[PDB]
Amino acid sequence: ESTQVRGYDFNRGVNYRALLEAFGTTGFQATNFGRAVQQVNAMIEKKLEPLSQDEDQHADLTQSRRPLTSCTIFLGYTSNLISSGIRETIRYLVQHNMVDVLVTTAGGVEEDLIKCLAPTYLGEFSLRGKELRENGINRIGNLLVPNENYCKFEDWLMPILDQMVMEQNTEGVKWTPSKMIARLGKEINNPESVYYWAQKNHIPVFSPALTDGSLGDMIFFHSYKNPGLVLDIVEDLRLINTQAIFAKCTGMIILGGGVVKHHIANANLMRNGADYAVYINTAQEFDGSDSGARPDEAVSWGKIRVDAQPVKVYADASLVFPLLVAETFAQKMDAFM
Amino acid sequence: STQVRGYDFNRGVNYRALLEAFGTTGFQATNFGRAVQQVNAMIEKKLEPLSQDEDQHADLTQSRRPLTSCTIFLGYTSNLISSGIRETIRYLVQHNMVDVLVTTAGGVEEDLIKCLAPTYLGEFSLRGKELRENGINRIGNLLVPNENYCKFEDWLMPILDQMVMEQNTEGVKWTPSKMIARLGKEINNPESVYYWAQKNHIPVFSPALTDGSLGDMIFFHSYKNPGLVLDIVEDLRLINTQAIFAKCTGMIILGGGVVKHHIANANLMRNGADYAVYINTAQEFDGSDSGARPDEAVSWGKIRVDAQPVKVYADASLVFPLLVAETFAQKMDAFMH
Amino acid sequence: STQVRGYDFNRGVNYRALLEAFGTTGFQATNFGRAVQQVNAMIEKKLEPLSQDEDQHADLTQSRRPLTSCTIFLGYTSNLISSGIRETIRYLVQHNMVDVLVTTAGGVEEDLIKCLAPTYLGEFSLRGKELRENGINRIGNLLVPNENYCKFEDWLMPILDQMVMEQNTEGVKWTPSKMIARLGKEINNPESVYYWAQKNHIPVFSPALTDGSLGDMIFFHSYKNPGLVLDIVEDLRLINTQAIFAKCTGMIILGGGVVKHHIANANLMRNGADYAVYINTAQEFDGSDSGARPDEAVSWGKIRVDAQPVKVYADASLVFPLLVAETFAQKMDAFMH
Amino acid sequence: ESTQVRGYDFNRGVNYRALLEAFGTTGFQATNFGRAVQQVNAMIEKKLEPLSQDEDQHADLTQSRRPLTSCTIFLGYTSNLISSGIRETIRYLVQHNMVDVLVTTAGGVEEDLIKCLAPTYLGEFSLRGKELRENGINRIGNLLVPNENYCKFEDWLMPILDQMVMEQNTEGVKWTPSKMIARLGKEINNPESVYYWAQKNHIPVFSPALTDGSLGDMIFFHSYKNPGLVLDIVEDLRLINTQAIFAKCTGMIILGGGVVKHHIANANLMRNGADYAVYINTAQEFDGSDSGARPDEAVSWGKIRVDAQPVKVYADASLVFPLLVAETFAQKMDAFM
Repeated sequence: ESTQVRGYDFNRGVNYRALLEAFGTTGFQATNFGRAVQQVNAMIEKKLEPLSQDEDQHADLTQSRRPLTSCTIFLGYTSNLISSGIRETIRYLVQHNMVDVLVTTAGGVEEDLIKCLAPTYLGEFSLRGKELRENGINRIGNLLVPNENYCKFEDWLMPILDQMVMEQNTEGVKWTPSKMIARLGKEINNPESVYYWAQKNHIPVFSPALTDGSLGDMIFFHSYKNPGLVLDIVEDLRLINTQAIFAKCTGMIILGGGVVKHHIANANLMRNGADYAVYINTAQEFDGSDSGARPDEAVSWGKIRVDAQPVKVYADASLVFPLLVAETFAQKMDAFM
Repeated sequence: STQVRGYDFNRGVNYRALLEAFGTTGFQATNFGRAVQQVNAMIEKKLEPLSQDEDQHADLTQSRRPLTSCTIFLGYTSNLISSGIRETIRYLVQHNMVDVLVTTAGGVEEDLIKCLAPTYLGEFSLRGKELRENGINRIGNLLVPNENYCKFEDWLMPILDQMVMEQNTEGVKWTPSKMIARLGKEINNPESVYYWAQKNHIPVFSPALTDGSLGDMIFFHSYKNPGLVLDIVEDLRLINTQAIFAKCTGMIILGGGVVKHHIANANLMRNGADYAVYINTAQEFDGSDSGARPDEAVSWGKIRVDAQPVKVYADASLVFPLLVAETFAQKMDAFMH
Repeated sequence: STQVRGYDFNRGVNYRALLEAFGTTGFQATNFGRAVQQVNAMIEKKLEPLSQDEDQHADLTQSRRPLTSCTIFLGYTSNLISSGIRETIRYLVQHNMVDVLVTTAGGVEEDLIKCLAPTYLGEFSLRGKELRENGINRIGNLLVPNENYCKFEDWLMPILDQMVMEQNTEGVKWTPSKMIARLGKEINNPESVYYWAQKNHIPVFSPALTDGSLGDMIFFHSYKNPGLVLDIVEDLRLINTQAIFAKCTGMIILGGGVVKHHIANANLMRNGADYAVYINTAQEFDGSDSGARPDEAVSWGKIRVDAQPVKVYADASLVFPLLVAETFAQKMDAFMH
Repeated sequence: ESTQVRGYDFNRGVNYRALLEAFGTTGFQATNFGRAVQQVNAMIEKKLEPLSQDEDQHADLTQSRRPLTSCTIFLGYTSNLISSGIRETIRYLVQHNMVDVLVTTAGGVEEDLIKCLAPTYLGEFSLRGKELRENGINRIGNLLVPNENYCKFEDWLMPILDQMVMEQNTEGVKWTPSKMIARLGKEINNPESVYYWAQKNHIPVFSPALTDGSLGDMIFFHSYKNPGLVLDIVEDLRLINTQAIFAKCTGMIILGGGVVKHHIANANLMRNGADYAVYINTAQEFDGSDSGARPDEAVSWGKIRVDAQPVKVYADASLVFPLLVAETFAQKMDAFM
């Protein structure tokens, strides 16, 4: 039962599918990439298995309109990836109903909406903050966002916050982050937006610290003009946890660390663990942080089943997530239509 | 022009002189020395008296806590509360040396649970399957038995019953910071960070408080005693007002994620912190907020252009007790009376 | 001003377009795109003809290898030769696409041994005790049986006997580069990097060649057949002359340590490389040469001030086959005839 | 058999010895630091055990004048640490004959000598290479070295290289790196120098790629004025390996990665493994590099005994090595005099 190390032979010419396939026998993180392709393809193939359970009960127990499949896939990603071109990548998966639950941080919501109003630009990591600040330019890694983008966001968002307060106070709406994100996706009304497609396809988005970013800034300023908006995080905890509890199987695809990683993993502890899991991040374990914990720490908690074969790829997801999608979801497009 | 020179142990082991020599040793030892200077600048500023004019503006908050000349925000990730840095943080809070805490849910939880049962030393390499089979959970190279959370459940559930009763019959509008104050009062134990925080009127912000064991318990509680609301909007106003009406601010941030961003974003509301120290092991190259250098925050206005912030690239379990030894602990008499 | 935009999989899986889209995706995907541009600039320069004047100066070396308009230095660490990147490197060397190799001792050794027996896939977490008890050596997530080195001993010892004989009776003055050429000729196998390097007159520098299995064998051999000398001074002249008399130079450096420094230092002798790509996962914060950004080398004169060098922060087992696919492999016809 | 997590209580005041002792129960890398203190103290205590073996045989078999002790300690460190203030730290250990073998890279030799002629200065990592180069300033991390330092080095070194060539050609001297380093230490004749003390105390220094740096540049330029110097690496392989083979016990203290780490570890494979080992570095395992390999990879090779209890501290050695020395060697100063 032994596989030999061998890399792609460019004497064959350039066949990119064969080149990507060769990662599996190349070693180090290339091999982990091949293992991740296999784990995600196992999630997809399980998802496509037919099932025959009670539609109305499920909906009652989860308080969700989304129909159950044979594998509930949780996709988590940090804010920076929505500032990156991986935004397109994630939007594709959600547009085609390929995942079931989204978890991201506040920036990961608002920068998708802002990109429908104005673009993000390429820059460099080493650009100095004094000069950028003096020019009204904000840096995100090697990306750049002008202050004017947030001005356009403000103008777009304040009338929606007005309606939200009115609906809460006179139509009994109890706002949560996931409910707000669904509404913003409907309002942005733009097929380039992740959250437009999420609400159209009844994919919920959880973001328990939704106030930590520009949407927070705007909610804050808005509240001195139109007081009273409340965002409850308790009901959203019930919604995410019941997505895990009532699943047939679950898979986790987690890009980055922080709350998005922990929140997906903790939901899956409710069912004594995910059946499949892929982490892609650059965090290291040695400082004891949750972000840097290997999948095998999650096993000790019951967040990943002891019989699962989870995979971590240690790499920037801007490089590896498009390749992963290319070899997995994008190959199964036939079945998602 | 300062020359590189390390401590000369031919002098013997003079600990203070050895620590002072980090400044001229280079690499992260020099950044450690710069961090000592930055924190001592925050303390020196904090102990200036407020002028009449400054006192007027600073008094503009409804906070019970007396205002000082430098409001210090201390942020830390959950793993650090599982570590012995819990004692370091507790000491600072106990003696009113910082003014605002920001942490994640684990960072609240695990302080309270340590008053019920201890955390143990283990190894990073322990395998999740065998740990899970023995009911032992791993946090880096630390270990918490399942039983710890059983005791937490027994302790917490009667409090949740009281909180719901107070909500529904006494008009209480819970937020994360108000719950954390109450949990600190209930734990009633001088070893607890949150006990001292509520005693000293130090607010604790944790916008994703539902992401861990507290969340598990609220979740199960919601089925027997439904309706608890935790609003994050009111807490956003509260943390942002702490920054807006400060005479000066300092940020001391251990780790990344929400704690780092939430503190920094609040300080953007005053066009930047005056002083800032980051201690973490995250790298910038993947674009993550966690790995962003202080100079990225300058571009946003989260750190003032004329500030001299510092990042120490190191595990805070090593650096933070040394930093406190060289700064706050040296001025303890000033924080007493 | 280039806008951020990721590949849109609604277009289908067009691999070339997906790779081209890394440039506008951000973070390290953008650095990957910049690295493709840098390497293609080296190749475009290499394929310019030499003017009369340039030909005159470049001809000033005693190298059998025809001079070109860009001398490309390729450096890589030993682990990459244990990986399937050995095939990638072999292809470039086979088709004369680079001009100078620099590696460590393992980087020589393990190429030769792979012609005698394979390397296998394993896992990073396998425990050393059980591996040692089974005579299995671990390299990251790769595995080499002890037997591999027995075969290497049987192969190498008769060659060492001949080298000593040629030293003592034919005046040969061995250096690392001369031994590596001889080992490549002896292995006589088209799967070997060093076979093709000596066939194509590509010198290989490895100033610490005694640091691994070759060293073990020289050591034991020294007791039966004493006196072998390996001079590193002559090799220093040889590598430095490759830089000094180049029309232009490019550096492609995979990993850190001696391979990175030795290539960069040689190029200081011409006041800097014209083009440079680093691929590695080292961080700058500990001051290590391995983690130093290209811009540190600019301060020394190792990279020209007007160059646009690039570092991709990633495991080269993922990135380097993609880089070659987008650069050298696209111009293969130009390197043939 | 369980130890509870507890940090230092600053309500005790500031006792730095107690603070450092508390690292052991603080967790994460603080705990690994405590384990490293224990491993190095075990090396020292073993070294001090008396022994009673044949003095003349030992010297014959090792071709060394250094007397055997009960534990042979190998100390390795990368170049950057000699540019840092850790130079003083290492010099102290060698001055007092506390370690037995030194391994470093070329920069780690020459920058100790240059510091006896002119100092290294503090700077910042972010200083731009163009401006530094235009001012004749070279950057090493956040340290700075003027070009003039290398001019002074040249003037000092060229007459010594003259004598070395003369002694080789007319007194039969066969130069190796360790023999050259001993001579340079004798010539520098300055008690601030590591290598002055090493040669005085008959501590050999191995550096198989000694030509990779400024000493190489100078040897290179010198050879066009005074040709013929040869530096053999084979005889130095015999000297380092016999230090391991004939030891009673061995310990490895390795700061950084690269050749210094591999070369010490490979020598100890000759005796089927070191009895004690401490690594301090910031390299990560996931790219398969030797630098980032955990001690447990070395166990699979036989480089560390299966019954050893090695320790890696993941941290910048500029921070932790002075603390480690303070708690170990500097406490045992009594016995080394």
